[PDB]
Amino acid sequence: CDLNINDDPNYPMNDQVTADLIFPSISASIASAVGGEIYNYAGFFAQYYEQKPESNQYNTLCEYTFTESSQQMDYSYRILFAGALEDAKQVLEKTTNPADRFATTILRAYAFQIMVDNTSDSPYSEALQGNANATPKWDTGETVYKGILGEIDAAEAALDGSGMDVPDLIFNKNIAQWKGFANALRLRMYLRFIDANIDAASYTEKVKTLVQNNEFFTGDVKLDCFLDETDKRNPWYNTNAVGLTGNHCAAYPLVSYLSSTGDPRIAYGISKTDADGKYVGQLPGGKTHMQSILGTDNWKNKNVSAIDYSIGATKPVYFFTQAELQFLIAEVYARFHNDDANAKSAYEAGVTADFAVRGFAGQENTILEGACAWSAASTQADKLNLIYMQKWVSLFYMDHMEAWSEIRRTDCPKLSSYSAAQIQASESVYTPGELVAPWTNGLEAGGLMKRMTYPLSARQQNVNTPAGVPGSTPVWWDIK
Amino acid sequence: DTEPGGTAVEKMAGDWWVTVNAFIDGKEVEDPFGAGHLQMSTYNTASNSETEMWLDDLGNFWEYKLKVNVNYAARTFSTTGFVDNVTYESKVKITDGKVLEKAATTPSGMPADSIVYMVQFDDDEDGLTYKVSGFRRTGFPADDF
Amino acid sequence: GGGGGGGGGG
Amino acid sequence: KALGYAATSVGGEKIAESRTSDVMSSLAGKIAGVQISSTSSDPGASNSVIIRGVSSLSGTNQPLYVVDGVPLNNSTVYSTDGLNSGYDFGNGANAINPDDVANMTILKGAAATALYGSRAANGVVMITTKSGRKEKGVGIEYNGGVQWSTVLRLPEFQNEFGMGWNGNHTELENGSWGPRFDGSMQLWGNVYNNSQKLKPYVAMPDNIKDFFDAGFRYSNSLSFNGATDKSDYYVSFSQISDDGMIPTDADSYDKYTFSARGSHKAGALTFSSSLNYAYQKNNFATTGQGLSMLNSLYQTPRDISIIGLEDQNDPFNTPGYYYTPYGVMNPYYILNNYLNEYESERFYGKFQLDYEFLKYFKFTYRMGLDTTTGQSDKGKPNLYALYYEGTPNGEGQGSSSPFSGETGQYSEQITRRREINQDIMVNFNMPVNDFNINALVGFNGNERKVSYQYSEVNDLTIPTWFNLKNSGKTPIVEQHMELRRLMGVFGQFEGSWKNMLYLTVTARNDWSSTLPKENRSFFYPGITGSFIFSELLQDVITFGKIRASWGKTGNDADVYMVNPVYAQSSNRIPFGSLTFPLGGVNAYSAGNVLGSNTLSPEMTTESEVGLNMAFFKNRLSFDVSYYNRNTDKQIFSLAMDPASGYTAQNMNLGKIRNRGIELLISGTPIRTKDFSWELTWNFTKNWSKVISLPEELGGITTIYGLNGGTSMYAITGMPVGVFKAQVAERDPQGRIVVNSSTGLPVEASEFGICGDMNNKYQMGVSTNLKYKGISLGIDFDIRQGGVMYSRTKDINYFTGNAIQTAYNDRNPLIVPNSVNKIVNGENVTYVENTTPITSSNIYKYWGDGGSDMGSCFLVDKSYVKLRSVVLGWDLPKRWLAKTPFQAVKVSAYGNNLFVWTPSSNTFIDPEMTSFGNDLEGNYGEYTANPSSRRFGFNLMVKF
Amino acid sequence: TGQYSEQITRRREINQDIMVNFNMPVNDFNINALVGFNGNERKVSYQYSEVNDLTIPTWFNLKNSGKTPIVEQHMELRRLMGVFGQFEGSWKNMLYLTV
Ligand SMILES: [Mg+2]
Ligand code: NA
Ligand code: NA
Ligand code: NA
Repeated sequence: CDLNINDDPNYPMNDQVTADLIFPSISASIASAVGGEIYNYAGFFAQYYEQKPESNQYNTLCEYTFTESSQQMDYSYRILFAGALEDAKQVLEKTTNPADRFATTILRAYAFQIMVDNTSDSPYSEALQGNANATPKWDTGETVYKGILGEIDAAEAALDGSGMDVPDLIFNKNIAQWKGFANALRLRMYLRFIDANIDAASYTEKVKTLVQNNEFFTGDVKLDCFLDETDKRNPWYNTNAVGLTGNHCAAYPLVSYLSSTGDPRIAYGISKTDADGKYVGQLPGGKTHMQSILGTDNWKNKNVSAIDYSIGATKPVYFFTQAELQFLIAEVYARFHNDDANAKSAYEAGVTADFAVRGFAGQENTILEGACAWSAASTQADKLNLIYMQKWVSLFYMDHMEAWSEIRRTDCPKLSSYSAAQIQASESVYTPGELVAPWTNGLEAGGLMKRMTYPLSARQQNVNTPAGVPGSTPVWWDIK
Repeated sequence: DTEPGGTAVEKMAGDWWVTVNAFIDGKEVEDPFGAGHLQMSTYNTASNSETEMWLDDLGNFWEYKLKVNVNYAARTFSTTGFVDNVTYESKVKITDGKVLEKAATTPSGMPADSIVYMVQFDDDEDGLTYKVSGFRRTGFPADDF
Repeated sequence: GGGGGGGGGG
Repeated sequence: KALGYAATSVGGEKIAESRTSDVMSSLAGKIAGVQISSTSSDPGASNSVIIRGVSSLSGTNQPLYVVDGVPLNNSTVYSTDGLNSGYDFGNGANAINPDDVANMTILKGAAATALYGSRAANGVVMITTKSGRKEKGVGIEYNGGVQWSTVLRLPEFQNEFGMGWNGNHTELENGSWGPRFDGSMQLWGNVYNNSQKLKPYVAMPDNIKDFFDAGFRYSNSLSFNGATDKSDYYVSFSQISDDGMIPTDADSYDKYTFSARGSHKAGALTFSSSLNYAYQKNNFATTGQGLSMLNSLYQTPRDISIIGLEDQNDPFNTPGYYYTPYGVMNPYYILNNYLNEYESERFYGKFQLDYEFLKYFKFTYRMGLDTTTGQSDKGKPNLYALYYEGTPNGEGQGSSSPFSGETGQYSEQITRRREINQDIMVNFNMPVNDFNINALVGFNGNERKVSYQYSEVNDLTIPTWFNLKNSGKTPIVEQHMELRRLMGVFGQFEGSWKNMLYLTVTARNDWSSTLPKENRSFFYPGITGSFIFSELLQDVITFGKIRASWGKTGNDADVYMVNPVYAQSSNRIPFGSLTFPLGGVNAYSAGNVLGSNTLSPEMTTESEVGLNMAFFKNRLSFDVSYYNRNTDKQIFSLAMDPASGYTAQNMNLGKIRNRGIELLISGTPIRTKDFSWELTWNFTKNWSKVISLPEELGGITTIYGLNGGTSMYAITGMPVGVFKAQVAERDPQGRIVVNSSTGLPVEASEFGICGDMNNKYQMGVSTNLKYKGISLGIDFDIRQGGVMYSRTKDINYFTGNAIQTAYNDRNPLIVPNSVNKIVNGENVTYVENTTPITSSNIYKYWGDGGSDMGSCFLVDKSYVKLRSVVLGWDLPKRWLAKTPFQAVKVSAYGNNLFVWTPSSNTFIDPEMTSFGNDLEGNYGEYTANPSSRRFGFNLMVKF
Repeated sequence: TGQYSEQITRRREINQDIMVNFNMPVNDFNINALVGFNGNERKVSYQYSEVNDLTIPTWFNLKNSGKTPIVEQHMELRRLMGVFGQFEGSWKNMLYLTV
């Protein structure tokens, strides 16, 4: 009866586990969230899809009737912080290689940036400490952005020239692509400082400097990685097409805009209606009302166009679509460089890139000439509204968590002043493309969703967790 | 056997398919406004009294909604004078209103509950008394209009 | 850390 | 009895008279401070035995079973996902043959445990098996019985409305929210070959009661017995085969045992040995929220005939054309085409060497072995490849079909358990004057091991065939093993004075594998006193006894709770997982449970005092015990803020406390040579209280719960098992708030504490008649208090089948105290509500829990039950005489015969769970199969 | 590139004999007969799982590999029943004839 046997034999000896073995986890775990349930709810808040008539599940999301206790992002706060960010911290006390630390640090900065855009506060300076601080203060958003944007800056400066010794399922050890990611993160974050009107002098010239050097990434920044088997699929397809049945159907704003602009991408991700063959979004929060107003046999699944999961089984998780990177560049031209010809290039550049990804290459014209041409945009604010409404289409079925942040910053699509029930009544008062406030709205203050709840597991365990605020409290960089 | 329960005035609440006649010159006039069958609702009050119930045309006739008084045992309901309309600041007067169990017949040919009540509006510039009367909605679409 | 139910159809 | 803590001894005859497959279920309500519940009425399932409440926050609270007197393996085999694939296959002690039990003795205190080690902290169930004779004549006892079961309690259904949603009519609904019953001919279900079934729109109340058959079960027992003045021999074989009331063979339990036990004295030296083999094959009609059999049965309109859905030449019942596509399948199909099998071979037994020497001494060596193999084979068809294209269930349902992506799965797991235990003792027993010293000093060594191999295969090529090669996609493979070891040394001193004052002093010290190297050792003493007065004219007081005992009992951790591990990288996402390797890369993640090498041994301190008296020649008798049980420094994987990098941390909890009163009354109001009438009243009142959980990790920790739903916890100031659910908002005083526009209640800011799990008090009464050779026994089991989650109530509310949902004759209504909240900026103002819940939205008012909202589905745990009824006719010896019988006793019995429950509960027999037979099972019932009403016969033939 | 594998085999035989024996001397003869029934059931099964190209080069464990695993499963079951009889003849402990 030897007793020294308490080393768990279902796991490797700890000294045998090194960075290259840990590092692949971060990418994937971060993508379990941003691409998984986070993306899933964010897709409602930015009004791409709605709850299918004949099923319940996402009722509380579409209808903004959820509370802090509904744990709508508890599974993801656990992944970003107890997998992703610890594994980050483990890699960082295991490798001395700069180019890996840079890759790790960026992915570290990404998690925080996702946590922030969801709860505008996030543990940071005290998190990822063990028993020595089980209850970390929730640093402020502006604090956290400034910190990670200064982690990226500090890690870049320490590069020396060596390559990566690490499995890179994202860029395959291509340093030059990581610096693009990092510079596009900077571009993304700088623009929010500007429109939150914080230090907006520097961040305007910093962005002016960023786009001038055009040292961004090529292609899309993705985890191309999933097979259609089991435990291996796209997080969103796993959750909503295998674990559950089909809960998603298309929203009224996305189907209007796409159908008003003649856009052929309406057939990518969406399906015609099983009944008349037309494209039919559902009004946000409108599942039960439409069922009261029309019949019961008149608002079943077959009367609203469902979302298509066909394309999703192996569809990757996107961290920064190029189409978005062009749609941020065009914005920086039309409003901080006064350079209508570059902005036009980038604006056309985005739409070009998206039409490639959806398998519609060579149809970039259909909107770049009709309705959505840059010439039809007379006002140097109409142009913005063309950039912005197209970044929104750019992100449909690509990076929903972003689209919702980009809706909150730029506040485009504009919120329609008509109510859901008004629009359902006389559809002609609807400027197509505008978000409709949910029909059943559980926000006392009405309006659109602006932030996730804090995570219930932080509520219960971390006494320093900021106290709750309604869905309608804005995020630290959303100031209108 | 478990008694399901009910609001204090349950047997007189419900959705209804009604038609609106008018008494013009002592002779009843079948559907003057050319309204067709309209939907309306009766439901208990927040006070859960067995003495007042709401009466709601759901905006398909004159756009009215007022608390009537209620005699549950008799299955009748009526106002005392003109009462505040809640839909749009008006006044309404309900008279000789009843709810008659399984007395009616549906479009499909099945029994159902007749409702009948006389009504007047303080801004009916004709000064007319109307006769609302329908039956309780089944839910079968064949019994719809 | 918890467990998901699903709703049904109707 | 020199025992100075509570205890209770039950005769083999009373154990096996009830004729249950199982040694404990018949003692369900019959022993104070011993809470005995069965997990369900599925054949073969686990049984729960908790004594003086839950001391172990997770998750071990059975008592140490001890057969001869060797620790017996009591492990349990049930599903790690009770929500989607729920099944329960056995308890360790289900193997023991009740016809081989001679005496049970349930030690309840945790103060004199040195003999039986640390696991005793939860009580000890000392079993002692039959032995030798001589006796007329040859030694054979034969028991062969036959029993049926019948459904006991179904939910109270409603028969006012039929198929539909929003209140309108519908041909395809999985629920009953439709028009009022006309009797008018209407359509239902899918269209096949341009035809459709058309039937009177009438209710059918029995349509579920009619689904079920009567389970049957046959039993056969045999024993061979004999002895000499120096030896004894018992050889036995039991056999059971059960096919429960769910239709098909899907609810199956087969039990076989074979045991040979013998002793022999030459000396001085005695040597004995028990060896036993136990087989079982189970099949479980799985529960869950998916395409399972029950959840598919409740989701049936009140007008639909369930016994007509069975024939499969009626194309309207084949998976493609079944009347409803809403996450539901034909029940008859689910039972007929799914697989969930468990088989088990067990060997356990003992060797014992007793050698007496030097007048006063006895040396005893005792080795026990208990080793098990068990094999699960679950599988499900490729529903998709077989039925998707073409059928309207089908292509016609698009992304939402029940068949996606049900592409078929098959797994297989082989589990191996082994524990060897060694006892080496030397007793001492001498009488001086009127004193009597007995001491015992011993050594105990214990080693326990479990390991299992798992392989799963998805997306089956040949759709029906369940084999680890019928697949084109990568297989999944898992492998685990655990090893713990414990040595210890113990002394027990028995003092005595002229059969009047008994004093006991135990002390043990263990060294455990599962505690950090630097702190392996923990010591626990115990002191027990027993004072019989009585011994101090009146033949009125037969017996009197006053009891006191103060003792401790330490414990160790579960395995591998000190070192941090790295796991193979996998992330849990809602209803899925994204597990490495991908693609072609493998990877490891830092384990999410922080370890700790600062742990210290768990410690349980108990304070107990009792009184026992008997009067009038044992015709009135009462025993009372009061106990104060603390359990400090229990190692637990306490929850923690994930932002810290970990999801929990292993540390030493605070005190979990059980105080209470254990009281038994029994009297014989009648006695003749030809008729006796006994009564018995036992009463248990326990107070459970988590005293503190380490401050720095917050106050609370979850024990079980849904994500954003009803979840049961363990909070600092409260009992073990405080629920929280979504309660409805209420204004500054009244006053259900509802939505201005729908009418429906409005969730509050936080969940609300909605009860604990614990019965406030439990009690039981029993009567026993005898008239010449006739026996009659009756027992009732009373528990009142507590609360449990019930998806049974949940799905019959969602579906509109439960009686409660015809509330307002389903006419529009205003929630009778409703109030809208008027918020502008930070101005809050409340107004009488004016918006009704419409007809179209009645379905949702109940779907979410009424005005209770979610918390509506915590059901009143309380019930009263007709536990058992046992009629036994011992044939009089003169009858037979020309026959080879030494005795015949025809017997007729019933179990779980009737349940009574408090009004609010018209849904379940509260004795249910889908989460196992220990603490987490207290969370509730997740559409577990209905409980059942068992009754039958049994014949005894002694030869 | 490394390999680890694990197989769990399970075997089980049940044999059953049910006999009756007859032993009567007559004069100097001796007649011993035996009539019986045999029952035999033999089953074997295994579950094998193998894993190649080990990630942590030394540790042996089905979760230690970035490549697909291999999985094998097997079972045989045969049963037999027979009836038999053995006759034993004897003459003053000198002749011994058996059939
Ligand atoms: Mg981790
Ligand atoms: Na904004
Ligand atoms: Na059965
Ligand atoms: Na009623």
